[PDB]
Amino acid sequence: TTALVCDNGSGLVKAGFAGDDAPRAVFPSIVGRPRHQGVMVGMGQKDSYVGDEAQSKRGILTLKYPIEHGIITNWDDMEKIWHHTFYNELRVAPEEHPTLLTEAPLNPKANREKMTQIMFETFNVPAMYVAIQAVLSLYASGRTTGIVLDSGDGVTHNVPIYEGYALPHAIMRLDLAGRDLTDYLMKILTERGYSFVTTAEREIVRDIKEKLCYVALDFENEMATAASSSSLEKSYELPDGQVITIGNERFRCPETLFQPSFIGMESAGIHETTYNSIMKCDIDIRKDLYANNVLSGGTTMYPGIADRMQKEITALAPSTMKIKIIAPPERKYSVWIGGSILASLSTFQQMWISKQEYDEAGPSIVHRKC
Amino acid sequence: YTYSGLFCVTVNPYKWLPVYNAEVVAAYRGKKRSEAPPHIFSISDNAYQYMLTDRENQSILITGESGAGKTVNTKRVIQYFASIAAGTLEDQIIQANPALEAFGNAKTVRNDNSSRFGKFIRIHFGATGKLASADIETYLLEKSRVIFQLKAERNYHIFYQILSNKKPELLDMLLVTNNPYDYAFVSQGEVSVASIDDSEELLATDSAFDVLSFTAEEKAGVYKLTGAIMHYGNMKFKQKQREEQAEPDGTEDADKSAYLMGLNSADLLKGLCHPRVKVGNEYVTKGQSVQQVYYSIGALAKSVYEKMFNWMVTRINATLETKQPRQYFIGVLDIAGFEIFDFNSFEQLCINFTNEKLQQFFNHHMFVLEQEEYKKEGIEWEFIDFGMDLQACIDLIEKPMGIMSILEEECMFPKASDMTFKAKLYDNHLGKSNNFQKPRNVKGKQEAHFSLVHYAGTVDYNIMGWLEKNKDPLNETVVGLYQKSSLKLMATLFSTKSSFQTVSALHRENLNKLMTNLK
Amino acid sequence: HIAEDADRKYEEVARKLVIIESDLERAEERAELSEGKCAELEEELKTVTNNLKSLEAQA
Amino acid sequence: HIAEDADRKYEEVARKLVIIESDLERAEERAELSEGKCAELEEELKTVTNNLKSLEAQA
Ligand SMILES: Nc1ncnc2c1ncn2[C@@H]1O[C@H](COP(=O)(O)OP(=O)(O)O)[C@@H](O)[C@H]1O
Repeated sequence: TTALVCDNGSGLVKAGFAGDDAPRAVFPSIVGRPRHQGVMVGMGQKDSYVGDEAQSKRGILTLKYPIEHGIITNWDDMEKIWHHTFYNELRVAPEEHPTLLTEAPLNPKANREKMTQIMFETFNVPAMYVAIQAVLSLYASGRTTGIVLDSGDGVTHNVPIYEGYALPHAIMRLDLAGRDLTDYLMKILTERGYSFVTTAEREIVRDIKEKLCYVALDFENEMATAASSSSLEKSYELPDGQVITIGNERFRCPETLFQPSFIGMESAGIHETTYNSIMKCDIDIRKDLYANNVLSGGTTMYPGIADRMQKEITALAPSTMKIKIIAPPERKYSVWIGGSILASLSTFQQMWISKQEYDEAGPSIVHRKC
Repeated sequence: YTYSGLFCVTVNPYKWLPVYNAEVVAAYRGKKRSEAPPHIFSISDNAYQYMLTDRENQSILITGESGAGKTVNTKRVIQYFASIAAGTLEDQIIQANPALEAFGNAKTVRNDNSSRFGKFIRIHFGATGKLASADIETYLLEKSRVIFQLKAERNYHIFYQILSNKKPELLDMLLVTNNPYDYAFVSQGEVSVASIDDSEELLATDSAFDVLSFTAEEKAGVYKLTGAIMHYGNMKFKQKQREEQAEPDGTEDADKSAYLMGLNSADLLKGLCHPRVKVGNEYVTKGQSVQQVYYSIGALAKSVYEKMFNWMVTRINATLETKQPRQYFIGVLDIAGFEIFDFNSFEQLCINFTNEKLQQFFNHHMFVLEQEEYKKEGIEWEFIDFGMDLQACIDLIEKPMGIMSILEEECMFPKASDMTFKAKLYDNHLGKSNNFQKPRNVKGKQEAHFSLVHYAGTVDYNIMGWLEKNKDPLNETVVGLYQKSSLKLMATLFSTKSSFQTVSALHRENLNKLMTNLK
Repeated sequence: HIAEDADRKYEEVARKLVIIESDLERAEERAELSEGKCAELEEELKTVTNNLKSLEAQA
Repeated sequence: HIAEDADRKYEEVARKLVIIESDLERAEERAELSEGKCAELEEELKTVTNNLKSLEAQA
């Protein structure tokens, strides 16, 4: 029997069947509730909308993400999202399918305990399993060695692997991702006059970010160039007409990944935490880590991010190593692709957590063994 | 002629004998097998009686990898069936048979005309027992032969038949030379066998195309398909400078192929170099290493050849079909036999597994018939099923932890090597299976890597190169390119909310399909 | 008659306008993709030239 | 009234179409010129890579 792969993420649910090339259902991980009165008697108003139905009706709803920084902070909303994913998007019965969920590294244990308890009780999956996103990304990249930099909507983390062995003491987790860049852009757009305060307006700004922002190779002279001429200015049209034009914001928004002090954080840029995670590894494997930086996730999709990353790491590493940033063109779904590959392996069918093991050991089995 | 329990062992006499003609011997009418002399015509008459008295389809399974004796026996039995339930259907069958001879036959190291597919002739009878039109059915084909060939062998004749430089109109329409060593998909083993001429083969095939309903397009288009498959063999690509992406170097063969199939050169090159997926409700490109694109090219050629073959099968089945509504038929299952060569490889594993299934099937049949006979005489005697259990343990290859299962598992596993594959095999089966054993490689022979105990002895295999044999990641972008081509034959082939296809999977499923067809 | 004829000719010209805008944005995004990559690899060329010079000193 | 209104505004629409078509042709020129310059640039880069690898072998 086929299995389900349900990479959750903090901004997008990507589900599908183990053995496909791409996720079958990709929709926002969002729950909307009506905000206004409701006067038309007989309209049949729902209590809440999920997925991308809540996205087209977003004008009258208040949107909430049930996952903040990789952690599930609203379990009823997460249950709604899973119910939707199973019954309306994939149109299956969860009782007939093992499910491979995914989770960021180095986040609380109650998260996985609640995941597995929810699955086994309110969905009656025959078996399940909770992988780590970076490992699956490496599976999808077709490698067994490399330091993968995953950057989605909630959390950015490095995991260095060698020959299929993880270095759990060198795993570095950072908490600025797509959503903090969206908020920084919402804050930077006000200095031109545009004011986005609603959650629907946050979605609008997210789309502006996904369409017009890029990473400058050299930040300072890019700033000076944008100051001198006006060739960097593009235009965007809100969904009511009323075009807006942005200039240096285009590269000031994603630059925060390399100077997290823009949003008042004390951490270092992603280049520097990658270098530190490498320099925390055994001196023999780091020459092979330098040449297998695997970029993953949506927040790594800016134009020019691989070149800036390579420039920075080359400036940090010794002048003899060969820095290679590996950025596939489909790197936004690498975690799901690797998850499907993993759940399709024959030697994996003993790694599931069967219903009987859960019935014997309680929800605590998820990390105690698997 | 000889009876063997339930089989019928006959030997090719190499000598004309009136033991078949005239009907003076074909007087077996009405008799059983046990009373008359042991002739296969008595078997055919028994098949007639059974199909008429039970309204149940019947099956004829002959061993076929013997070079001759297969041909003459098929001919004589089908002639018998023509006689009993009476430009005949036998003439009709042997008219277009050069099609199958040129597409599904090649020089094997221990042969010179070997059917690399299964021929299952369905000769139909009226509701009361008068012969109707007969439709033939084909099955799984050793299509890995399209790309890869061992030493001292070659792939399907049609390539060399065309390459015989007989009709320069073809060799110029396909922009192709006559040197076989310039096209890789055929020049791996031997380019020609001196035991046969290719000009007469080309002429026989032309005659077959003529007697068939093929037009100028239904002949030149097939020639174009074969030429394009051959021009695939020397498509060359390089990594994009400083980065990991296949980039073309020279597009002459691309021009040839785009002109031939009715495609665009740029569209072909990019769709090969930039696969695309349907992600939810969106489209995104995929990057590719060179080897992945070469896999795509080989899979494309294989699928082209396979669907062309199947379409010619349907065409022939139509051309030999015009008859009133029928009910019953007799199955004539021709099949390759077991193989034990001095260097066994993956294709041999496939064929041996097929024959294993067929032999277990026969054993089931003989088991149930013997059990019936023992119940008949009130003879109380029960035993473990001879038909299934003794062989159910040697089909580890099918259990989704066995040999071929682990094979696909490694095909999906990154950086998988034949050494890693051997390691996994030994982990899963060494010592935990009695049929799985280590080969006895004594210096003086080629090395094997594992040994299985089949019913035909203990067989040894060499696992070198099997990932290349099993991987079939199909490129749906070029599939869409095909489904629009101007070459109408291409569209007729590929008319009718991917990256995982393995030759093992399709092979196994077609085998199970044929098994259900039999049972 | 005049009004509807005008409206229909206009709407066809405008539905060609929309595809012209789409092809314009495609052309400019391709051009900026290009130029950005080209200046990034120009920096790469600068690096490799500096390495070439240091290597000449080594020779 | 409605007919002449549509007439005027959609003639202005055709004017914006002239603008967008002009800028589209400009962007096609920009794209082709940039890709040609950047093919020259990629020739420079492949050549200098050959240079550096050969020369560092010698070094
Ligand atoms: N083309 C793009 N360019 C820049 N950022 C993008 C792009 N596409 C998505 N993103 C960012 O990626 C985030 C979603 O990425 P994803 O990997 O799906 O997150 P998760 O893994 O948490 O589901 C969004 O917050 C968005 O800001």
